[PDB]
Amino acid sequence: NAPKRPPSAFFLFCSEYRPKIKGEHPGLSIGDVAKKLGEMWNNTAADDKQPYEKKAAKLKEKYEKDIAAYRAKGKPDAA
Repeated sequence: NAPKRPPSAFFLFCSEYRPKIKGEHPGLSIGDVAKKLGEMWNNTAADDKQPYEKKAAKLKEKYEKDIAAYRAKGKPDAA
């Protein structure tokens, strides 16, 4: 029922690095270490974006369609 926004390229990255920066930053929050990632991703390894992208992309892509397909109907239910 009603799909819920999968990863965003940066989401993969976020997960992978949180505990590394946090690793040395056991004083930050998932609001600051998050801000760090928030930026590092832009200015990450541009060739590392590629894998992250193909994954988040595939998942969100499905979503937008199945969502569009779960909205198109429900109420008019006459095509």
